[PDB]
Amino acid sequence: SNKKMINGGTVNNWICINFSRQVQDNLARTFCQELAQMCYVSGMAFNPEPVLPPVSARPEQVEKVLKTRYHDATSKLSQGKEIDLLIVILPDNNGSLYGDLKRICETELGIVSQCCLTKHVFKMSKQYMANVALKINVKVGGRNTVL
Ligand SMILES: O=c1ccn([C@@H]2O[C@H](COP(=O)(O)O)[C@@H](O)[C@H]2O)c(=O)[nH]1
Repeated sequence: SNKKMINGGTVNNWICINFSRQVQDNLARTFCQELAQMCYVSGMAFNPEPVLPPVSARPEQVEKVLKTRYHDATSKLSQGKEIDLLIVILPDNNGSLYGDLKRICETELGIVSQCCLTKHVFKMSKQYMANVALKINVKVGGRNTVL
């Protein structure tokens, strides 16, 4: 047995921010679509469309991009609803960007986030997608089997 979902969580509203200069908008979009579809067939409720299209940003503007995109996406939502998930595409070698992302998400925005490295975006393997679905599920309050 590989791990599976016991209870799938719910991602009704999500957005993607991209920090990789090797990744054009359409690829981030296609990536997120494949990931969304994996989470769904694995047992989640998962909106096949994001609240807003992916945006591309420089690592240097992590604070500004995250806060602004959070604000703009949340504002688009029916009053009282919140963003369930941020998918972030990172350069493979991103230095302090991961840790800065996570501090902002955890302690300022209080948003669930899932980072994905450029190398996996390019490969978009089903095994990778399945693993990341599992991580997401736990993060949004689902439950997975144990080995
Ligand atoms: O200091 C770190 C820690 C993790 N990663 C990457 O982020 C991913 C997972 O992100 P997340 O599940 O913590 O959101 C990985 O596949 C991992 O290699 C980094 O780029 N920097």
